[PDB]
Amino acid sequence: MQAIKESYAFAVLGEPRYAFNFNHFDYVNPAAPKGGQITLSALGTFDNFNRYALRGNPGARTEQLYDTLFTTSDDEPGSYYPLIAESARYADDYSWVEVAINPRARFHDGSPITARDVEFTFQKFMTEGVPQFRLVYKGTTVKAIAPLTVRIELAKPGKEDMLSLFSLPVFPEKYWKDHKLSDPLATPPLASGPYRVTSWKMGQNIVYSRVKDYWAANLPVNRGRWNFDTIRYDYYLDDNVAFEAFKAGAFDLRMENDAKNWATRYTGKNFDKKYIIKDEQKNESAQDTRWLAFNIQRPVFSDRRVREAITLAFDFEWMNKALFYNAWSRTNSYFQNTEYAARNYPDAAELVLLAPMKKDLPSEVFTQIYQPPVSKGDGYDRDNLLKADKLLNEAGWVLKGQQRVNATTGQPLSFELLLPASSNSQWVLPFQHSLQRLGINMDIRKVDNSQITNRMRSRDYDMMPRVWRAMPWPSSDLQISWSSEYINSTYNAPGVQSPVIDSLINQIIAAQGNKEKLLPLGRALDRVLTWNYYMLPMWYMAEDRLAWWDKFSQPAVRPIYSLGIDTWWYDVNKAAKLPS
Amino acid sequence: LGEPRYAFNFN
Repeated sequence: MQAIKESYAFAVLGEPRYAFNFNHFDYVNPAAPKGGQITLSALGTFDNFNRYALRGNPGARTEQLYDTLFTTSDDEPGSYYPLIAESARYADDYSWVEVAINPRARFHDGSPITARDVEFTFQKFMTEGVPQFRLVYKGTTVKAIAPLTVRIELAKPGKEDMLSLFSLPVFPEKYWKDHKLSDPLATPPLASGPYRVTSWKMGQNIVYSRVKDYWAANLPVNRGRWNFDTIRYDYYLDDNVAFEAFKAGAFDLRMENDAKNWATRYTGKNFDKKYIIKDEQKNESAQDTRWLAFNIQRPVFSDRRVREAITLAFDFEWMNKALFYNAWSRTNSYFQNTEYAARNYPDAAELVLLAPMKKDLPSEVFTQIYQPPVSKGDGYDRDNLLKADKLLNEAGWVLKGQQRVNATTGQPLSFELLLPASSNSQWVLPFQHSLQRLGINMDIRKVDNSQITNRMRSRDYDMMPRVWRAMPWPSSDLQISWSSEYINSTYNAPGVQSPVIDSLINQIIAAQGNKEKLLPLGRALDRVLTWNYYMLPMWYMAEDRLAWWDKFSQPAVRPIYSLGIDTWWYDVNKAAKLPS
Repeated sequence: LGEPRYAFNFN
């Protein structure tokens, strides 16, 4: 007989940490007091409240308006605990699940959350949501089989596809029947989570208020969290004006991403009087990485040799020494600072995966360890710039006077770097200068936060900066960013459609939830994405650099996978010592 | 964790 399990917790790999006697997370103070305000910054602008629309610039925190069936811990890579759901019954292969809904679950108007709301929400995403949703869940059904029981059926085993539906926002049918999911919202929707939007000024600020009768305030996943009565976001057009406003006391907390600020500008009266706390902690976890995307769909970047040559022109060791107080580490992996990074020679298991595709792979996948270019540190590395010239000439881009031109057509080699106006970009003129010394013209275009969002989504760029978010294991979400059928998802930055990538990702999906198969699959995929030079690696830091006005207290333990600001509380005794 | 399945990219 097929075996049916019942559980209150789930993990993508291995067992959940809080599987027995779960009262509260290890990284909270269960007795944290309620009250007070935290004021935060955001860069750019916003114009609507619907995170799920096909267009628009959504407001800060609008991805957290709704509770979900299960919620994740912040000290584990992928573990799920009860929120709207109480429990689930499931097939051994996770191809079906029956979820029991908490009878106390409520929306902000005091109306119940039911199995019918879950069924409605799935149909709303399938018919009006972003196009990738109906592709991923093709063949899946979600049905209310009793008032408080929802049954999910997949056409294939997909542990991770099931868990992903546990994170879907649960929408109220009584509100959303009257609004298309694809349209931006000028006013906040009817919602359910521990904070509600109570005031705003479009493009300028959003104010969230704590829901003081929140139905789920005493569930284990919520104990010690959501302590502030008010969370306010103020918008700034660039990071320099934001930093000066922080030091003047206009907002309470700053994550410092600029090396020169951290090294030289945490000075003055407010630091002398210890009104502002500075904190640096090592992070030993998966790391967000910075890259410059090449649009490989445009002729200028269609040849791997030209992408290799432009990468050789980027002098990281000079930038880190001259500009950035040797603060940064070079990006070198799509699984940075994990066991899945390809930092050794391929082993026998990786060669079984890669050998059949040898005709469609760079030879170095088999013979070398991927290493971004290293310079002497002076801006004029002779060996790297001579190699760039060699590759450009082979690709048919040759010097005529001082400019590089196509050997067949005479067209100059030129491209546009698209940048947010909001960013610190001290690296951009140095890179322009290096390219000019190779005869390559790079035009710089700085644009506002609405324009960068629209053009990033449509791939209307030659080159633009992208962040590759930390991925602690090779997830089935990789298909959205890299597989051919998901090219228009807004997550495929280079525009790649490769049968090699498609094959490795199909094998990762088939190995969902199996770590021993996923280790060589992740390393094999890392080698294909890095050796093709689809993006130009920039930098990362495995340290979190934070500063705050001294009005807060924190639990003794910080979570591994987030900063845990939602565990902080307002400390009336510390706050009393600050200027008013 | 599923987030790219249900919303467009936003920096």
